[PDB]
Order: sequence, then C-alpha cells, then structure tokens
Amino acid sequence: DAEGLALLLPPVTLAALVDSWLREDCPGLNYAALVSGAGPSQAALWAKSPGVLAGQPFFDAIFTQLNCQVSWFLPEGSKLVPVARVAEVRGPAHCLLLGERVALNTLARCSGIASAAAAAVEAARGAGWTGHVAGTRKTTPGFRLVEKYGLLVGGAASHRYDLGGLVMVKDNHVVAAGGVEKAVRAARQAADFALKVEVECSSLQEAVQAAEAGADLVLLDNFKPEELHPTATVLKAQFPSVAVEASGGITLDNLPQFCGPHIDVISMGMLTQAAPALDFSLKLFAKE
Amino acid sequence: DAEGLALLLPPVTLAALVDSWLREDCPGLNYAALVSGAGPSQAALWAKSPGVLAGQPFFDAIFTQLNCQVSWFLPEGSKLVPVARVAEVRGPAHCLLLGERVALNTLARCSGIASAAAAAVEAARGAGWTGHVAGTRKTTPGFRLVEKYGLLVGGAASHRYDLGGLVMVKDNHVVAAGGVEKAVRAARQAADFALKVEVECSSLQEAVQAAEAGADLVLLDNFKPEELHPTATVLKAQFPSVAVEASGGITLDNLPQFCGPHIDVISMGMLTQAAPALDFSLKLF
Amino acid sequence: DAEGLALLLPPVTLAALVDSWLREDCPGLNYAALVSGAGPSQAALWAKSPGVLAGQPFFDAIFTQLNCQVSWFLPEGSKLVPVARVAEVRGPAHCLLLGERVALNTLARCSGIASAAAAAVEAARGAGWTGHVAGTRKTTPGFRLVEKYGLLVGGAASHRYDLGGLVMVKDNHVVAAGGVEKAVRAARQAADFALKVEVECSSLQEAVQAAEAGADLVLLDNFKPEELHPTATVLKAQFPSVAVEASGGITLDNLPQFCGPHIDVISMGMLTQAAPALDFSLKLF
Amino acid sequence: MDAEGLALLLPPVTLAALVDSWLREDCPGLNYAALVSGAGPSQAALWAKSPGVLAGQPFFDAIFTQLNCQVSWFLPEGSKLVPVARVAEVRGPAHCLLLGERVALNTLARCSGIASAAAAAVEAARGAGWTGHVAGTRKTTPGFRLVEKYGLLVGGAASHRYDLGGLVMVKDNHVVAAGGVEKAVRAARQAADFALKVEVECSSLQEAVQAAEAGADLVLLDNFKPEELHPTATVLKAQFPSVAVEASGGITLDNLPQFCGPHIDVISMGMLTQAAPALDFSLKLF
Amino acid sequence: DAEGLALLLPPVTLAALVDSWLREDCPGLNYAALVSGAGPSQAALWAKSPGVLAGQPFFDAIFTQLNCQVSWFLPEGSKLVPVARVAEVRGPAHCLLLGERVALNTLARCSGIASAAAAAVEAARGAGWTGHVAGTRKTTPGFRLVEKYGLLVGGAASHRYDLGGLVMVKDNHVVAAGGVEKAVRAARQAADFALKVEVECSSLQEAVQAAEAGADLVLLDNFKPEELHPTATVLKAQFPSVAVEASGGITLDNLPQFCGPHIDVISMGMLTQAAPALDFSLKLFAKE
Amino acid sequence: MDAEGLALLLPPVTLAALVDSWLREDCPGLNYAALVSGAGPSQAALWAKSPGVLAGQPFFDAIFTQLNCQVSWFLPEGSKLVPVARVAEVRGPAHCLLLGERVALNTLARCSGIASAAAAAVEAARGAGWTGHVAGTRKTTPGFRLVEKYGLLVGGAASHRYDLGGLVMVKDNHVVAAGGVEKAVRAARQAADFALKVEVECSSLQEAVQAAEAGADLVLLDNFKPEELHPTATVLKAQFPSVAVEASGGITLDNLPQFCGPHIDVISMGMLTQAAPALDFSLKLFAKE
Repeated sequence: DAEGLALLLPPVTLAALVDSWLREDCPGLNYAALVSGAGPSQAALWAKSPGVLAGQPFFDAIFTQLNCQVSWFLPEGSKLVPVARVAEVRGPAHCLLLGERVALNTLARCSGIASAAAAAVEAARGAGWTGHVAGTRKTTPGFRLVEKYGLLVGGAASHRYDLGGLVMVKDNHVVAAGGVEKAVRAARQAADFALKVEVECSSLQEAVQAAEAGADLVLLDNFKPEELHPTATVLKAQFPSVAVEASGGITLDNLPQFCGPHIDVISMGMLTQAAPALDFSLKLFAKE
Repeated sequence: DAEGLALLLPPVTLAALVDSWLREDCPGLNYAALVSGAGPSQAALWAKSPGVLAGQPFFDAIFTQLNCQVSWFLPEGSKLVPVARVAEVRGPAHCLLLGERVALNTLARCSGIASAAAAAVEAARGAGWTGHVAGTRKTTPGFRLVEKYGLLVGGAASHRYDLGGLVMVKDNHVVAAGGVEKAVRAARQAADFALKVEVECSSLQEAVQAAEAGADLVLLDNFKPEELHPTATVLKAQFPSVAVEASGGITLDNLPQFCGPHIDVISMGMLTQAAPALDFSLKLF
Repeated sequence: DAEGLALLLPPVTLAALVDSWLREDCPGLNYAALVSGAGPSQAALWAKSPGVLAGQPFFDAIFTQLNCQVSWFLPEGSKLVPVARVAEVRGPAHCLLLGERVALNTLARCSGIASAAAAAVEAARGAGWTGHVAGTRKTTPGFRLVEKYGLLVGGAASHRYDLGGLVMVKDNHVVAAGGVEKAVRAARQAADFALKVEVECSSLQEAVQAAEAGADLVLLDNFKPEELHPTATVLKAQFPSVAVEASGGITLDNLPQFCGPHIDVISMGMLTQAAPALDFSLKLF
Repeated sequence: MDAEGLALLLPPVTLAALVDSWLREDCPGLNYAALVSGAGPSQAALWAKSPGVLAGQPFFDAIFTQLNCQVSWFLPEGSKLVPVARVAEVRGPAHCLLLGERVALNTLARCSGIASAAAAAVEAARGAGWTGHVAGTRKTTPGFRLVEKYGLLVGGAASHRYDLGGLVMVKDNHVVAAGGVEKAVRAARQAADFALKVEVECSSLQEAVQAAEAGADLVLLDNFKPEELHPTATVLKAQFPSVAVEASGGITLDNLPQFCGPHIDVISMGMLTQAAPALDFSLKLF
Repeated sequence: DAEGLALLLPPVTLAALVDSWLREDCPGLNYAALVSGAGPSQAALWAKSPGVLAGQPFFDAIFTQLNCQVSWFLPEGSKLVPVARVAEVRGPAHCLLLGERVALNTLARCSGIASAAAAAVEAARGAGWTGHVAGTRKTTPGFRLVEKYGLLVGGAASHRYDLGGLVMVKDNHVVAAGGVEKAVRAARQAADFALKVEVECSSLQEAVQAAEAGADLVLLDNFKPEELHPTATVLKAQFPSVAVEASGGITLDNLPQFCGPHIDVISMGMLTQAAPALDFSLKLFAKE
Repeated sequence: MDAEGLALLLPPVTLAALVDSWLREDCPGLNYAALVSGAGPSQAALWAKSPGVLAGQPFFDAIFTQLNCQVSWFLPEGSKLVPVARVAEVRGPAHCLLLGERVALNTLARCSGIASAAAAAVEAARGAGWTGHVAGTRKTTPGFRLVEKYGLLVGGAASHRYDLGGLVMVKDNHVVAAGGVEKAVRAARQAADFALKVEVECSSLQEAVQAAEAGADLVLLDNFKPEELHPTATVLKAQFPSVAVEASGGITLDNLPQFCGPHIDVISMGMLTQAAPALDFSLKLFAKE
C-alpha cells in the first residue's frame, strides 16, 4: 500500500541525503534570501502532469531541514489529474524558496518513475499477467533510494537493490569464471543460505545449466517473445521451483508480449533510465 | 571544444563523488567478486544508441578508483552511431565488474543529456539563431556536476548552476518582495558588483518593469512565440545592455519558434528532466 | 578459499574505514613522531596466540595509508603456532609506529573471530555435520565488515549481514503484526522475488505457521537439542524446501548436540560477541 | 567519578554522528522489515539476562532518540545486574523500535561487558588492599573507543591513555628508533613540554632509572614477574618519589592481586577491553 | 541591514560547520564536564573591545547544537562600547562550557572583520566616495562563510566568493593564455551569459585590451593613486559600461587616496588577513 | 623541536582530508577559469613579500599534491624570511596550479604569520633572559587549529593546550560551577587521574594555594600586573616547588619582558593566534609548455 511505503526510509538516511542536496544547490551564501525576507509564508504545490504522486517523504524531509511544514491534500501514490492542488508548504519565505527547486526536482523524478512503473503494472495486469514488474540497478548514481522508492509507489518491485543483495551472475561473470557451471558453483558458495543466486542466460541451454547448478532465478535476457515463452515453459517443467525473469528491450508498448504464465518477473531498465520527470510548481501566494 | 571540457572538473571533487556512487552500489561485501576472481581482464564498451558521447572523465574516475585503466577510441563529444565499439577497460576481473554498472549508469545519463543538448543546438542553428541554448537547475539532486558537464559536451551553456551564481528573482520572490521593482532593488543590493541579477517574468508588464529596474537578464517565461518576440524587441531597443532569455514550454520540436534576433538565451528544462539515457554495455572478453 | 576472500572488500570502503580508525587514534598532532623520527625502518609482526590468521587486507590498508609496505610470511587463514614470525612492515619509523596499535587491534580481533569460527566449524565437522556454521548481526557497531570477514576466513558463513539482506521476522515483528501468518504475509510481500524471508520461531507451532505462510528459512530459536531435532524432522517432512536454522544458547562445547541431518544452518552470537582477541606484537628491528 | 555523572563526558554531537554511522551500517538502504511491523505506537521491555554492571545508557538513548523513540530506565547507570532484570522500557512507532533494536543491544552488551570486567578487576584490587588505579589501554576495537573507554569508567576503572595526543608514550619501539632510552625520553620531554606527561615502557630497573632521570612522569614496568616488579618499584620510588609507577603485561583478574603493591600506582589491563564477553540483553515488544 | 543578513546562512550549512568546530575542540571525552556538572546555568557574554558586533547566527548555532539558548541584548551589527554585557547564554553547565571557546573564537573573528570593514567603509564615506569597499578570497581556509558574513555586517561587499562565481582573469591566466585578448576571449566563453568576467590589469594598455574583449570589470592592481585615477578616467571615457576595481597595498590609512569618481570597487585583503579578533568573554555566573 | 622535523607531527591522511575540505570550499562545482589557462605543463614561483618566519610547507605541499603538482622549496621550514624572496617553485598542469594557488597562499600566509609572531615573542623572552616557554592557547580559528598550532611550533612556541582532551583546564567558569576552587580541583583530579595534568586559572595567591593543595599540576595566574605576578609566583613556588606556574592575560610582544621572571614557567599569549597578521605571499606563473 503506497501510503505505508514511507516506513521503508530511515529518517537519518533521508536527513543526510537531503543535506547533501541542499549543499549542492547552495554551497555558500543564499543571496536570494535578502529578496524575499523571512516573513511567514504559504506556497501551493501544483501538479501540471498526469501520472502518480510519489516522493512525499523526501519532499517533507527537505522542508523539515529548512524549518517549513507541508500539508498534503492527496495521499502518496495518488493519481494526478492536472492541474491539481497537491499540498501547501508553510514557512519563512527565504526557507521556502531555498527548498523549492531541490524539493520539486526530487518530487518530479520520483513521481515520473512511479508513473512509468504504474503504466507498466497496468499493461501487465491488462494482459492477465500475475507476475511482478520490477526495476533494476540502472539508476542515477547517488539517487537510487528515491528511484527505487518511486518504483514501489508505482506498484513495481524495487528488486535488485545493490551488489550486497542476491548474487547476480551475468554474462561477464560467466566469461571470467570460464563457464556457467563454474560461475554458478562459485555464486552458490558466496550466497550460501542467506542470499539468492540469479543467472543471466541467453539460451535455453544456459538456463538448464544454471538451474541444475542451483540458481534460484534464471534471467532470460534479450529473448524474442516467441523464443522466451517456449524456453520458460521447458524450464518450469524441469525445474518447478526456479523463478524466471525476463529482461532486455522491454518497453511499455511491447510489455504484454513478454507476459506469460511461466514468467515470474519482468524487469525494465526504462522505468528508471527513461521516465520523464513530472511537471510540478511551487507558488508562493501569501506572505507575513 | 568538447575534449577540453574535462579541465572544468577538479580531481578531488570527482573522486569524492565517485566514491559515494561506489558506496551506494556496494555498501558491504562484494559477493560477486568470488565468481569472477581477480585475473587480469579486458572489457569492450559498446554504444547501442545514437547521440553524443559524454562523461569520459567520470567513467575514467570510477575505474581509476578501482585500479582499472580505460582506452578511448572516440573523443569526448563524438557522434555515436550504433553499434559502435568505443572503449576498452582493463584490470582485475572483479574490479571491472564492480565498476561496470555505476560507470555505465553515469555515461548513459551524461551522454543522454549531451545528445538532447546537441539536438537542441542543431535545431537552433538550423533556424539561423546565434544565441545560446542553456540548461537550468532542474537537475537530479546530487548529480548536477555530471548533468551540467553533459550539457556542455552537447554544446549547450550550463548556465545557472546553483543559488550562489546569479541572483535569480522568480515569480515567488516578486510576490514575497511585494513587486518587481522592490524585488529587483533588493536583488541588486545583494548582487552588488560581483553577481548578475535575473528576473523571471510571466508578462510583458513584468519584463519591462525588470528591465527598467536594472536587471542584467530578463527571463521571459512561458510566453507564446508570437508574444515573445514583440516583447523582446522592445527590451533590446530601450535596454540594449539587457540580455533576454526565453524559457517555459520549449521543446526540441518548437524550439525554432522561440529563436529570434532579440533572444539571447533559450533555456530548456527538458534537456535535463526528459533526456532518455543512452544504451551502453560493457562486455568482458 | 581464505586467500581469495580479500576480493570481497572494495578498496575505497577499506580506505574510508581505515582513515576513520587513524583519526580516532590520532585526532591532532602525533607528538610521538618526534621521538622516533622518519628514518627508514622495519618491524616484525609476531603471533603470540594459537588460532587462525585473519585480517591481512585491513592490516595492509592501514599501512598503505601511512606509506608503509607489508610482506606476509604466512597466507591469510593460516594456523598460528606461537611465537610465529608472520610479516615484516617497512617504512619511515614514525609511520610504522603511528599505524602499529590500530593495525594490531584490527588483526587481533579479526583473527580472534576467525579462530572461534574455525573451532566451531571443526567441532561441527567432527560431529559429521555438513551444514553451515554462521554468524549473526551481533557485531561491534562500526566494525561489522572486519568481523564478518573474520568469520569467513574461519570457514563460517557471514550470513545475515544487515537489514537489507533478507527479511527477518522476529518475535517482535510477530507481536507488532498480530500473528505469525500476518507477519510472514507482509514479509513475503516486501521480500518479493529478490530476497528471502526468515522467521524466528520459539515453538514447533510457530515454525509450521511460518513454513505454511511461505518462509524460506525457519529459525528455531533457543530450543533444547532434544526438542530441536524432532521439530526440524517434521518440518523437512512437510516442507522439504524450507531451510532450517538453529540458534540460541549454542556454544563451542554444546555445538555437536545442535548438529543433525535436518539442521542446515547453526548461528552463534558467541563467534562475534565472545571471541577473545589474539595476542600480536609489532617490533622494530 | 560516580557512574550516573559519567554521561556528561559524552558530547551530544559526537554521539549523534557515531549513532548515525551505526544505523547506516545496519540499514544502508530500504528497511523492508518496517512493512512487517508498521508504525503503530509500541512499547518494548529491555531485559538483562547476564550478571554484571549496566553501562551504555547514553549510547542506547542516543540511538533511540535518532529514531524518535523514548527510553525510561528502571536502573541507574552502573547498577549491578541480577538476571533476569527489567532494566528499561522503550516507546515509539513499532518499526523505529525494531530498527534500533540490534544496534542498541549490541552497544549496551559490549559497554556493559567491559564495565563488568572493569568492576571485577577494581573489586579484586580493592580486596587486595590496593589503593591504586586499575586502568584500560588503547587496545580497543577500532571506531568503538568512545564506548569502550566509557564502559571502563562506569566499571570504576581509569580510561587512562585515550589516543596518541594524550600523554607521550615511549615504548620499546621508540627506544629502538631513537637509539636509546635517554635520547628517546629527552625527545619525548621536548614534545610533551608542560601540557603533557611522558610515560616510558621499561623492561628492567636500569631502564626505569634512566627514564626517571631523563624526566619521565610515569614509568611503565612491562612484563615483570611480581617478585621482580615490587623490588624494582621500591628502589625507583626511593630515588624518584615524584615518579608514578604503572604495571602491565600478562595481568589477569586472577593474578591481579599479585601485581598490587604499595609502590605501584596504576595497573593497566588489555584484557578489560580485548577479552570482556558482551552481556546478554534482549528487547521484547509488548 | 545587518539584522537581516542572517537570512543568507542556510541552517544545515551552519550545523555542519558548527559540528566540525566542536569535533576539533573535543574529539573524545569531555573530561571537564565532570568538574562543572549538568546543573542549569547562566553565563554572560561581555564585549571588552570597541568595534562592531558580528556573528550572532554562528554563536547561536553552536549553543543550539549543545542544547543551550542565547538571549541577545544588542542587535547584530551594533556598535560595541566596552565593557558591555551583550548576551546571556542558558543551559546545562557542561554544555555552556563545552561551547564557550569555539563560540567566543567565532564571534571574536567575525566581529574583528566586521569592525575592520566598518572602519574602511567609514573612511571611504568620509572621503565622499559612493563606491563599494569589498573583501577578497584571502580568507582563512574552511572559515570563509564566517569571514564573508563579517564583511557584510561591517557594510562591505563580500564580493568574489569562490571560483564558481565571476570568472577572474589574473596575471597568471594572462601568462598561461598567451595574452590579455586570448585570456579574456576564453573567460567570456566560459562565463557565457550567467557570469561576469573580471580582468586584473597592471597597465592602461591591458585595461583597454580587457575592456575591448568584453570584460565586465577591470581590476587595476597595485597602481599608485596618481596613476590609478587618470587610468580609470580614460577607461570610463571609452568604456562606460565597464566597472573599475582598485586593489593592491590599500590600507585603512591610505584608502581615501584610492577613492575617486571613476573607481567603483576597492578591495582590501587586509580586512580578512589582518583584522585583529575582538576581545569577548563568557562568564558563567550562576549554577543550579 | 627543530623546525624541519616538525612536519612529522602531521598525519598524511589528516592533511589530505583538511586540504580536500579547503579545495571544496574554494571550488564547489565547475572550475570555469581552468578553460582560460588550459592544462599545459607550467611553473610558478612562490615569492615572500613580508619579513618573518616561513611556516606551513607540509600544508602547501599537500594542497598541490592533491592537484597533481610538485613543489621544490629553496628554503627550509622555519627559515627567516627577508623580503623580497623567491622561496619555492611549483610545477604542474596550468589549471591545477591556478586552482591550488589561493588556498595554498592563504594557508602559508596564516601559518607563517603565526610562526612570525611566535618567533618574535620567543626572541623577546630570550632577550629578557627568560628560560621558560612561550605558549599558544585554544584561541584559534575554528577548523584551522592544526595549521595554527603547527605555526606556533615552527616559530619556537609551545602548542600547549590543544583541545578539551589534553589536560583538564579548570577556569574561573568551572570554579563557579563547581562551587569553589577546592571542589573544582578535586573533581578535575578525579577526571584527569594519572594520564592527564590539571591546570587551574587563579586570580589570587589564595586561590593558587588552594589549587596547589588540591593537587593542581599547573597554576595559571591570570591577568595579574607584573608587580603582583612575580611575588605571587615566588611565594607559591616556595610552598609548592612541583607546581608549574603559567602567566596569561593582557600579554603583548611589547610588555612580554615584564611578565618574564624566574618563577614563571609558561607565558601564554592569545595574540599569537588572534592577532597575528598574515604574511604577504604571491605565486607567479612564469613558464608554460
């Protein structure tokens, strides 16, 4: 449930992230503060794009660091129907305007990702698929927490978060280890009981090797849909407990083709690499 | 010149940024290192998208922190025509694979922005415009240095970098100050001699007030082209020291409509907010 | 293989950790540097305790930050038979002596943990058990990387590393959620496909609920051995894909009693909470 | 001094940064388990399952304060622990309590384990009729020194040498590097000037005499047998009444009384920080 | 207005700075805390030097981090007539005494700089000059925010803040670029529309070259006053839009000689490099 | 001790972190001016334009090392400067030299300004026939203490009290909070134990006696007139010859000899760090390619 997802974000982690963002945008003197002064002010947050609202905890944490308060008129995960009054921000005018750009940039990107995730989830559901749409590690460096949180609000799985999560054996690992069996054997030893092992496979031959070697997940990468489903079918027949992930060249438009009864996970780089930010503005309307 | 832009980036700043990205992607043990081992290896960097290559100094910095070396086959800012082999990375296998994702993520986004900038610059040039296409502060939090560098590689101006660079008077500042004249007066006091003052104007009226009050730059925001140019015409005529910037609802497709002889700068939020990342892969061989 | 484990540790992570340790031990002026001077020097590292050598990469990283070099005479994971010559460190005298205490403190604790892990692994093997001895999150705050690395060198599984690794449903979670079924359902939703769910069970009845709700691992906590094995037996019979962990009151002495064919993992807080540091010294020669 | 007053030694900003690093270590990204417990206002009881001395309240409090939780203590800092004891209650949103749980217990367990060891050593020294100070050393877990030294203090031991900026310690290695005791102590005395003491690690009576002659404030008689230690300290004290004598090396709880004597001022023990088992604590939501 | 200048300082930036200063002064245990105890206490801040009071926001931030409260009896920028009771600080005794030294050190230097700036501004005004007295980047490393804020409280321009502000072309850049025209052309390309370009000139010839190539400011460096004013006059005659800055060997005593109708800015390294700290003391007078 | 050996006091990791924070302060984002100079291999000369004492080479070097530049010094650390002197060369890519320039010169200028003030005070004390130590205090620029204390040492003064973990300083504020000199010193002595000294700030013979009786290692006679200072120190040293006596408060270079006497061990001066003008240095690029 989108409203309960904020509990995932430790307050100390947010504070440090928010502080680094404010430092980036104002490393020294805030000259513009002299223009607005410190009079108690109110600003309206407007949604000018359709999509899904995501990023309230980051938006809040920015303004909290600046001694401003936010009242939300729509819950986290709400559908946005522009032009929508989303929230009021209240505080000293210079603080409101110091937080403005960082807060809007954060909300815009978080929401843009949640919107893309929601559109993919809807397309998958419309296709009658009961698997999970998932994101990837193809996130903006330093900004992963916000992007993965956005995926979650949109109803996608955050999935592989970092290199300390499940042990991912890619094509590159196979080359370095000298074969699928050797690579998976090593991965299984490293993962032990606490972590899953996933193996990126380019053919059915590779997928059977991976499964026989104890992979928890087999990632069928850059298959054509007509090859994907027969491969997954055969795999599920022989290894019923192995999960199947599809990835590579999947878009919102072709997503239904990758949906099938033997695919458990569909991961999409585009959800984080190519989701346009939503258009939000913050308008100061009263002061003193 | 794109190849000289890397000089803008202090090595200590890059190192700290790069370290934070590596910490994000691997906060504890790198379990996958045990799969590849440490054998000396090589990987080919492939460009799978058209556009402009940008972000070599960040890609290099990442691998340097991981004791790997990079040989580039194309200069920074070169056109990418897929599928193109663009670099080789050398080092211990586990180090190559530890840097892979962060390095690709960085290059993809920097290049995505450079590509959008170059398309905008080309459209403006095709329109016969001699002004500057510019970016904005609508950048991903924590990632501004990379995004601004990407704009520069693509031939756009980085323009307003942060809140300490020029004193920007926006709609909000006008409301808070109680009018354009009062806001600009205060901004000029604050800017003194070292900083410029820019004023965001939503109307002809505000634009004229800002010029008359002594702003260095007047930003004509969300004008229709048919209103923009007549407004800019009177500013250049009566205030020839003022720089005129256009922004708001500008896209690659409509950019030529915003180009005109009295417009000096066109800033586009889309160059950083809506530039799809390019497709790159790194393949051990 | 113990010698290959160092690949798990990113060099940038080590450097930051090491820098914080040096800052802790010398926050300002290093007055004692004026006593020794900067003359090129050598020191011998002596092992004065039996056990397993662990922590070379950290020891090395400390001295590297101080522009000193280490030559090891025994591989990582070696049995230590006192009094053993283990390594030589070379560099300016004051640098050797500035690194000495931090390096010895680190090696002593890493090795003390590896020694305890190796003893437990040996006792389990002597009992004919083929499961994995494992550590826990009961580590010294800020020092987890070293402690977990030590466990690995000793042949134990590092196991649960942090709160992002598998979703652990404890007694407390059960209370908060209002029951095992509700807790595990929520955990399974949060874990999705990428993470395992483990459930801490105090009784046979909780264990079955956890398995029925789809936990990947059932942790049988603070069972007597005579209750543990019958419980695990039924679990494996009815839920063949669920892994069984035993924990709670397990010591080196009683470990063989907790070993059985239906126990997959045995985790011991004592390996990190009560492993005495080994005795090492560093002597200029 | 008094255990309850020792928390004043800890600056709140230093604690906050330390606590933040610990929380980051335990949860670098998403806290998935938060979705299991939810955010309902909750309470948890802190239980002591080991005998010993309670130490580490300020760190325990700081951890929970960062997580917007409140702690009520039912025993003062430095209390004897008689298990199974109800030590405290913690209140807050369920997920915040459970996020702080492990880090808070790990910290309290180790701090108390060290305070317990220190208290046992202090008691053994007092039972021997010795009026000197039991002290710790710089043999602490890297990054955790503040907690370990605070734990020694709560147990009634001296924190003693805290870091390399505190008193100029001339060890064996310095003597080798400087080319002799006299040269090393002369240099140390120049570096220490008026603000810092000089201590010299000595392996014989002759070295101790040379060190005292050259102006050492403390002479550390290292790895002496008790039968050699006391005659050495006696002679030293006769010739240099102002010089403090420290004994260290192979001292344990069991043999501590043997190292106690009228001419020993300080007994330092690496074991108090290197070999003190953590106490068993649990935190149980109710 | 001096009282409004605190708005320039973001609270998160201050907190981080203040935290580093407290860490510098007490990296481990605060042994002296055991001497004073934690009893609620009060301490009076006394000004023992004449000058201008500056640095209240930093002083406050220090004590705020230590859970102490400050009541000021004089506004920021006030003239100090010693011996004057200027604030009271209240909090736990050990907290007051932990913040004492860092807080006094900060106020003393910020006020010393504000005092020097005010003296220079007064001398310029007494000379009938309407230009701006300015500081420079000749600030104590890590302490620039405090020093530049002190300049402002004293009525001087902070002026060039860092290397991300206006593009300064110095002697060294001219040599490296191979000439004034080349250097200024490059600087103008780098500065684009957002930033000004300033050029340090040692002759009239260089000043004209700079102005012709599009410099916004010409800095006439280490001119004798008798050479300075004729040079500025000719420059303004030909390039009316160009601002003229004078610098080099300017002191409080000789400042009026550098004042003239064609000089816009006078920058003085001495305002930050050679301003003696003011004498303040904090006297804990009550406890319990 | 010897000025050239003092750099060993400074851990390389501590310097690197400090230096990095200074560079970040001066250039938080893009270094626009780099495009003006380019990266061609260049050389610059460091010129001393003020008399005094050279101090701060390790910090100056660390700044440039972080920027991949190298420094050749023509004078040792602690050398007397007699302007105008060309004292070093720096080599590196032009943009790196010019990026480091201002921070390096600001650091050297202040370190040397303090070293110069310290050396002047030491010389005045020596000219007065005094064998005690001239010392600094904690009245240092926040965040810059390492440089300033290092500067004092190069100038021949004692760094002395470095921070709140070094010796337990009982000021008049602590006496008030504790409820009296004896109570404050007893508490201080308990906190200091064997590892730390206790110093007590006293405004009278009577307080100094109480402090010494309670076990103070140092008695700081604060803001005494010289005519009261020496008789007080004399009488106190008689009774407590193991106690060291420090004088402070209102001491200047000009009046320093009046505070010098046979029963004063340490003279601390806030002015050495609070009122030492920075020296004038410049860095002039003379070669490129």
